Amino acid sequence: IQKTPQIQVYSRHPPENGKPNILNCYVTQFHPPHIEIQMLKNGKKIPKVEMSDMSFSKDWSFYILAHTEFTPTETDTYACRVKHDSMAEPKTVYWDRDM
Amino acid sequence: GPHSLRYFVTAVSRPGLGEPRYMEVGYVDDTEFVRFDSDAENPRYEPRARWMEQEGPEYWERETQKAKGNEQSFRVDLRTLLGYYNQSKGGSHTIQVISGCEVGSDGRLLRGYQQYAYDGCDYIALNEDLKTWTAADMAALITKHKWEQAGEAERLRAYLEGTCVEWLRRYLKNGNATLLRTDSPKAHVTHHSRPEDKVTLRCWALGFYPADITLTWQLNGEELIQDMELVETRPAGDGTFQKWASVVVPLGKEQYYTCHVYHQGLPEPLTLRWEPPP
Amino acid sequence: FAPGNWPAL
Repeated sequence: IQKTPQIQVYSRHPPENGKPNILNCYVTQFHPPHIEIQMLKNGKKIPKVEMSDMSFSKDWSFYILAHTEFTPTETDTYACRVKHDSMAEPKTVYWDRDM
Repeated sequence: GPHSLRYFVTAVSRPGLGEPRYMEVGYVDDTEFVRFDSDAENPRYEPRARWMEQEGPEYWERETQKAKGNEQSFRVDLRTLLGYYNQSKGGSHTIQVISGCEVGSDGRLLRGYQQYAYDGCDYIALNEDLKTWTAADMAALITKHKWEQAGEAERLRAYLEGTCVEWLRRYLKNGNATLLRTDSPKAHVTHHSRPEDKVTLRCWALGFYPADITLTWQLNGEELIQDMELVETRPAGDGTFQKWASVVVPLGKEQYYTCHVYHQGLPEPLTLRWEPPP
Repeated sequence: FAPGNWPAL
């Protein structure tokens, strides 16, 4: 009995073009714990991506924080792809700077 | 109160990769204060809060050697459950356990508990009496029969009532100022229009700790839980958390709606409304 | 003080 990952893509500080910032990918509500989290930029994969220690909550499901430093602009599109056995194909969530 | 000392244990079999991975993670009032991970360069118990650096070397050695012994036990338990479910050795499986105790402001034991789960499903759990168990399926009835005739619940009762409480009591004193912890949220309301007769009002709460928080939108008194939309509380990545709730409202009726932020660190709940510069 | 001597399933 597996569980599909809930994903939130968002920045640490209020976004502002041409100013350095951290981009988060908070993945939760997933089981089994094995998972791949890729962060994207205009399609291309971001090479330098940190990962928090994995934990699990009182409903047994796991959660983890992935993040990478980035400088937002007018026209750059950032996203976060996630592979998991619960899903038939990967799940790409795109960054909305108002969410 | 209520204060808690919980230990979260994970054991995952990894056929065709290596040995099973093992993690223990201790929490004090839902705050990670210790951690052990077998996939580290040199597996040992390490502090996850700076108030734990008080404890001496004998503590760390004792907890470290204990974790390695626990790893081997869960290594055997993984192979035992394969037998109970008649499962293949070449498939990955996950055993999880939460085991802890809770105390009130007085220090008395409110609830002691320990519960297991296999592949994300409840397996067996110790009842609130701390005497009998509750098996989740036919496999767990085998374990239920063992521990009852073994009298294992009684040995757990000693740990949960005595040891767990006494140590929890100790940690709270060592990290009293750190666990007193409160950052008030910085809150605001953004306006997100659209080529349409409606607009989206979004209420934010940033830079707050602990993660416990409640955001609500109200229309002239009543709370709009059904038509509201909100995200689960999320880490900013610097010790604080974020959250937002939103509502879609008619164009030109933004001042009719009111956002409310409820949080420990606040003297009183914040009351927010859409305001332009303009 | 984590639990030691975990009982076998």
